[PDB]
Amino acid sequence: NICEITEVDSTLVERLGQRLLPWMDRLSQEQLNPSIYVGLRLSSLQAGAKEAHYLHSLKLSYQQSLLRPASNKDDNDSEAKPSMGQLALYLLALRANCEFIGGRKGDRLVSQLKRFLEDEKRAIGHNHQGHPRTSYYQYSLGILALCVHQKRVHDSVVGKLLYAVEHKPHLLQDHVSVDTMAMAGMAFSCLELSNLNPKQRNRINLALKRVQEKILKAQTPEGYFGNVYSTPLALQLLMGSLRPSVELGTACLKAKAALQASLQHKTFQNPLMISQLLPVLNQKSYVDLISPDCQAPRALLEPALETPPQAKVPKFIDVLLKVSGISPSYRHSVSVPAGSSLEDILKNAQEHGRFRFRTQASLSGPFLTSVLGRKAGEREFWQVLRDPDTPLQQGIADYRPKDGETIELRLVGW
Ligand code: B12
Ligand SMILES: [Cl-]
Repeated sequence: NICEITEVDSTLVERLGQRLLPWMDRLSQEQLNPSIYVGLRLSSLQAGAKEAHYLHSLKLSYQQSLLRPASNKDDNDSEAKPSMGQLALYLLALRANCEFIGGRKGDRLVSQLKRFLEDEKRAIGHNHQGHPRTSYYQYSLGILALCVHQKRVHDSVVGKLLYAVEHKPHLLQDHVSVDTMAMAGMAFSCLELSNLNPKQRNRINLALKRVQEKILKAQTPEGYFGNVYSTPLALQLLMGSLRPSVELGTACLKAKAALQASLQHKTFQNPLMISQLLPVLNQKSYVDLISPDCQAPRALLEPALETPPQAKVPKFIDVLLKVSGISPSYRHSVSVPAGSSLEDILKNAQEHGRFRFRTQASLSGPFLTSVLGRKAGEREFWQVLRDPDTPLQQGIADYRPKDGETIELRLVGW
């Protein structure tokens, strides 16, 4: 397929996999990541005996956290439960090991996911006013995860996603847009291939064409679909063909070229990003989880085991931190070694000054939730920008500021 990546340098692929490798040893509840496991299984690489151990740890964690103790011992909280979107990714990890969800525990998890989607459908409502409590991204992911296990949702559930894709100047905010379209597209694709909602067949077919149209519309002059980090998900979808056009073929050539050029510059550091990219580089997508091949050999991944000693005096950078959207504005000047993350900078400011911040765990790493005591509310988030007004494309743990940058933390409501 013209949208498939064929010409990748194997040593670049190995380098990407090597970044995932140490995560295979990070087995705590808040570090376990079903997306990383899926990513490796659909790649051309393997982390040996570490993989099965990782999946056993996922099985233990998700099952014990999400299932039972009915009369919960004086708390109603303490454990750090995975979310329902995270449960969907867990269902994808099972498929990646060529398993179907089964037994009583399995049926219980399936019910919890179906209930999540039903609660989301009702939050949307009558089709008009109402957003999901989470996102259309997670809604799409839930449908897809049930679908690859051959579990059906009601026509009305699929209907809310179809409507969201269909109706006018579209619902989707710019940040989520390409990624959500790609994930919606993959759900539709699974539903079409599996014939789970036959009464919606034609509507699903048309929505698939519409998703492709919107993704192409979002191609940047560089050739990314949306941005570099949404390009792997979009290519996961577009490799699934359907409607081959010359416009699509041309778009895909530009996108693969842009993605390849970006890989030459160590662009992908975030494990979750790598996990979405590795399948594309092996001509696979989440839709392949309908009938996975666990018999196909993968190349063994070994660590670097070297680590570069300069024995030097490092270059320093001067950065200005700024906080806006709260009543008294805050600014902080720090000088740090070149290569320090924004997270390091925030920790430095908290240590050597009156800055304070809090994060919560996510599959993408530390998510910024509070700044100077102000926790982000219900439909609010702490947006991270390079001044002026340019939202960053990496989170706090991965963004490495350059000399003389002013970074802004802005409480916004989207
Ligand atoms: C929906 C979404 C959001 C929502 C999430 C809130 C909501 N109502 O759900 C909002 C709008 C708040 C958001 C914010 C941001 N996002 Co966002 N987001 C997504 C999206 C579309 C889906 C995430 C999801 O639900 N995944 C599934 C569930 C099961 O996973 P999860 O880990 O449990 O989900 C949580 C995290 O993803 C977290 N989150 C969302 N975005 C980001 C980004 C980072 C870096 C981290 C650590 C966490 C995080 O919110 C989710 C819980 O609500 C992804 C797309 C993708 N390809 O993954 C982008 C994506 C993860 N976001 C991205 C970015 C860059 C950001 C921001 C840094 C943008 C900015 N400059 O402020 C901020 C985060 C800043 C912060 N406060 O730490 C990038 C990350 C790229 C990279 N190199 O890692 C992605 C890949 C999109 C893209 N193509 O650029 N995001
Ligand atoms: Cl990254």
